[PDB]
Amino acid sequence: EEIIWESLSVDVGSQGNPGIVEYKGVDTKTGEVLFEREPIPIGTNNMGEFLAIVHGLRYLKERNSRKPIYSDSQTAIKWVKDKKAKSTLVRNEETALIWKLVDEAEEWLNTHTYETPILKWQTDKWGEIKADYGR
RNA sequence: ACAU
DNA sequence: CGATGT
Ligand SMILES: [Cl-]
Ligand SMILES: [Cl-]
Ligand SMILES: [Cl-]
Ligand SMILES: [Mg+2]
Ligand SMILES: [Mg+2]
Ligand SMILES: [Rb+]
Ligand SMILES: [Rb+]
Ligand SMILES: [Rb+]
Ligand SMILES: [Rb+]
Ligand SMILES: [Rb+]
Repeated sequence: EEIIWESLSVDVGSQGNPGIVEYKGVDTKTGEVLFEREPIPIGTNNMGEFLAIVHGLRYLKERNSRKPIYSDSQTAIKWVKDKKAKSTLVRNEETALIWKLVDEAEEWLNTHTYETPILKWQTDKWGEIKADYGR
């Protein structure tokens, strides 16, 4: 209903899907960029959205922050809830990097705890998430 | 259909 | 137009 401005927002950016994947996290209130992942040569939009949330979890945990995370990705929110990224992307030599990061993110979720609420950014009511790439 |  | 997902 109301934006929780005291929060972290994350988003993926890509060149192609599958294609070059990156992601970032911003302070919802100000747009300040808090983290950015170096581009990964081949991945999917949803793998990037998933990695972005998990990185946000790890970022806030390290800083003892109880802020929620906003994502616009129905898929990635569910994957994080399940601790399982159900991606269709073929596992081969050229997707090995994205799949390593996805596998490592699942592994982190399965060995750590957090109470961070992971919230759906309501794009239809609020406009584009503040972490959007503008592509 | 909804979310990207 | 195409692709990723529930
Ligand atoms: Cl990552
Ligand atoms: Cl909350
Ligand atoms: Cl959701
Ligand atoms: Mg997004
Ligand atoms: Mg976006
Ligand atoms: Rb901590
Ligand atoms: Rb967008
Ligand atoms: Rb965009
Ligand atoms: Rb969106
Ligand atoms: Rb579809």
